[PDB]
Amino acid sequence: GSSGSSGLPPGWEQRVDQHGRVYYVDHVEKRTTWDRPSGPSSG
Repeated sequence: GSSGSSGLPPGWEQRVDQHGRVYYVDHVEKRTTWDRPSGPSSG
C-alpha cells in the first residue's frame, strides 16, 4: 500500500514472459508463479 519495500526473498528469481506478466522462479523449489509465493491461489 505504501512505498517502502520492493523485491523478493532469498532464493526466488524475477523474470517476465512474452505476454508481459511478471513471474518469479524458485531455484530451490523449481516452481513458476506470476505472483508471490505467499497469498491466495486460484484453481
